[PDB]
Amino acid sequence: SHVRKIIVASDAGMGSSAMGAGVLRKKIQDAGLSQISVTNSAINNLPPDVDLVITHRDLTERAMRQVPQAQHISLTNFLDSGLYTSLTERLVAAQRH
Repeated sequence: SHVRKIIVASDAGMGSSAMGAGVLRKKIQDAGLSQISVTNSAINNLPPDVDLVITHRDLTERAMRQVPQAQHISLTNFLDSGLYTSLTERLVAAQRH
């Protein structure tokens, strides 16, 4: 049971989800974590095997519901680089640990 799956979800999963996914994905690849996979999809579609779910706070309630047993991270803004940076550092820390 290793956390390696990160998926971003949204209302339609065809807008903000695309950018969130790309940035996170790039950082993960840069960190040499080829073992971690990144994809995006609509909220209505989230595999129960997902370990990490990243969505906008306005829809985090929904994702939690589908899988309240999963780990959810809430965002505030689409380009909130500060939050993205913090989250990335954290995941890296959790990866080693």
